[PDB]
Amino acid sequence: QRCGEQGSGMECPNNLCCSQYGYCGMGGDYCGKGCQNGACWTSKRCGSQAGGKTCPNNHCCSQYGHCGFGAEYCGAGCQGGPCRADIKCGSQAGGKLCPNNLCCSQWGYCGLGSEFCGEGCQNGACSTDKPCGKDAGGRVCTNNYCCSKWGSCGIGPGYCGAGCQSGGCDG
Amino acid sequence: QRCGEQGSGMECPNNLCCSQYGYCGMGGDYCGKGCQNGACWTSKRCGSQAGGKTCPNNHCCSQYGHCGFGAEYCGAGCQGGPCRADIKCGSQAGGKLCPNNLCCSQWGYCGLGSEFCGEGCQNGACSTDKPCGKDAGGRVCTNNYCCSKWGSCGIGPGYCGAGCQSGGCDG
Repeated sequence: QRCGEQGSGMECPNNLCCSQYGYCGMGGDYCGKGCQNGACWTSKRCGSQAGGKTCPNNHCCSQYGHCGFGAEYCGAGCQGGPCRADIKCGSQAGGKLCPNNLCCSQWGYCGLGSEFCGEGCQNGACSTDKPCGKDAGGRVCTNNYCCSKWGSCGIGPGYCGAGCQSGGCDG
Repeated sequence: QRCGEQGSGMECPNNLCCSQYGYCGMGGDYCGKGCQNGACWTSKRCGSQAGGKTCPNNHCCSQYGHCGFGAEYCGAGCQGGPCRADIKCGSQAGGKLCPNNLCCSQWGYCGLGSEFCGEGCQNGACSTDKPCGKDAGGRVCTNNYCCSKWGSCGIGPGYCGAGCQSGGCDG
């Protein structure tokens, strides 16, 4: 129930700001100076201007490299987040991965829901529990997700811990 | 560190799924059954179909009342989240409030960033910090935000507790 660095990357609900001390609220003491995520008064930098840093809380990254929502951010020139333009991925886009663990459809576009994560999903958080490892032809997961001992892809201690076969295995 | 019920509605970074037990990760153990938020494999219900409920993690709510991203969610029929169509608010939309604490610009659209939260911001997370309470004509905050004893609007103990003049106080 702590956010930001104090809460392991955790984000507040409904865009509430995470203060510099790692708590959630709204007002000058949270969204003001040292705001870590949420609706920070000084918008976070992103995109090419911030070395490819993503926006927290699924915010759109404008082309000036600033995080937010609305036409200025999600519209023309949007570099990441729920951009109003469709975002290509997968074989159709040279094996590109969707950002923010979004699922790449079979048709080559980024989204979340059964239409993207279901049948034919190419990468990201696909619902298809595709088996990996020594039991499944040696195949490794997408998105450097850990292939667990029992041959399923994921992230977390169960996948990346003891018996992790490939992926972002803990060392 | 904990997410969901266990971390008071807290959300995981990069659409990781909050498992039924309050931990963040990816894979059937987090995204499957009991997933509280994030890229859940069975998408949350939202909108008119689900009692006016919003999507976690700023996901769009489709016309059919399910949460996600991509054209089918954020495009036509979107009833919530960062829809591709501009959402109206303020004196133009009969004093409506933007969803998920977004700022209603003075031009009557919902967004986040200086264009929306700066001068003219009507409601939501405005950076302007207009004083409220006894000090400030008796002006009350927008969004049932707590007006603190020092005449600032916000959400959290310093705002909503002792000497909270108006808004969702605790006293």
